[PDB]
Amino acid sequence: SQIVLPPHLERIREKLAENIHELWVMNKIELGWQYGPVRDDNKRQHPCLVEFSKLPEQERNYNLQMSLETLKTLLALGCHVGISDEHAEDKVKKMKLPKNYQLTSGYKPAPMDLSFIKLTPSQEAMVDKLAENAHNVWARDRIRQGWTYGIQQDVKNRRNPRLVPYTLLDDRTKKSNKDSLREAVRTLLGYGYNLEAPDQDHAARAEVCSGTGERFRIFRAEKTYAVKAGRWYFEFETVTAGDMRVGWSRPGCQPDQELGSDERAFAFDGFKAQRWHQGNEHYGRSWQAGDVVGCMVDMNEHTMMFTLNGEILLDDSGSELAFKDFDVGDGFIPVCS
Ligand SMILES: Nc1ncnc2c1ncn2[C@@H]1O[C@H](COP(=O)(O)OP(=O)(O)OP(=O)(O)O)[C@@H](O)[C@H]1O
Repeated sequence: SQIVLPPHLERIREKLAENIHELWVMNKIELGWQYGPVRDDNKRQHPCLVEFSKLPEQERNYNLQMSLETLKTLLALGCHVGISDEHAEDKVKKMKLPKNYQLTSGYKPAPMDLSFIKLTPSQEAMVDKLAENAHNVWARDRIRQGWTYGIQQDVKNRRNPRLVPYTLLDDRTKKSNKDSLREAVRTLLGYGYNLEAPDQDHAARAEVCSGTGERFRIFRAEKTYAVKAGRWYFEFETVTAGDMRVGWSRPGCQPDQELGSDERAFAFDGFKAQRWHQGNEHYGRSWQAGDVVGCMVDMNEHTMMFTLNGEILLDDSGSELAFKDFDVGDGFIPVCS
């Protein structure tokens, strides 16, 4: 709403409106519609074909204000647009189209050709957000109208399966509205209005949006199975690849604290290729999905070793010991976060 329209867009948006309307009825001509006083599309007749003046004026202002809304959305999404040259407005180049195949209205639709114009990948990402916003507008309007999502379409109960997020929308509708708004942007460029799409802004939510404040769950064996001497081994399998830590913990490990933050646990974070005990040090490489991590402790000479898919992991130096020396204490139990 707060978007203000620059004077040249104010000059140009009306002719964009009726030019894309003539285009738009050319699309329904491709679909096979013909002009008729009746509204029913099933009998192939629809009065949207004729020019804007003889169009139902409520459909006319609907099309006009949706054109303005689309260009204001272009403005609001941070995509600046300039004027290429006065030649783009001076020229009125036209494709020849047979009158019988064209509409009844005298004003002949076809704009400057699509082949001459080129659409950049940034420009296509732009019309992606345009289709997103158009779908949101349609959904919000029907929601104030009272319509509600339903798997089976029901006009009587105002239930429509198309009231879904655009990422979840059906590919047919996505491609249809994508191409319509794409061709609208194509005409915008054809009138010599080069819109400079801003570069994609790198924003990562980092998966942190977990349900409730629970950030990680720690799984450990019972404190009674603590080992105080000998050689021990167990395997940890990574179904996914992500923020996990595996290793050995003392009976006093706190469930709320992360493994390796304090002295109670000795862990290996392969997601960052990071070893953890009272801090983080670089050790080993990163795992992928399906990798099996072998955790070995020798509690006679107080060493710990890790293997990823069989090969022994190494720290920055050539040493194979994740933790070279540590006290016996109360023992160690397998643990994973
Ligand atoms: N004649 C038209 N006038 C205005 N918008 C139209 C017209 N035809 C299609 N649209 C737009 O394309 C969408 C496709 O609608 P659909 O294929 O169900 O046919 P429609 O009966 O013309 O639609 P609607 O009554 O919702 O405008 C519509 O929701 C609307 O946004």
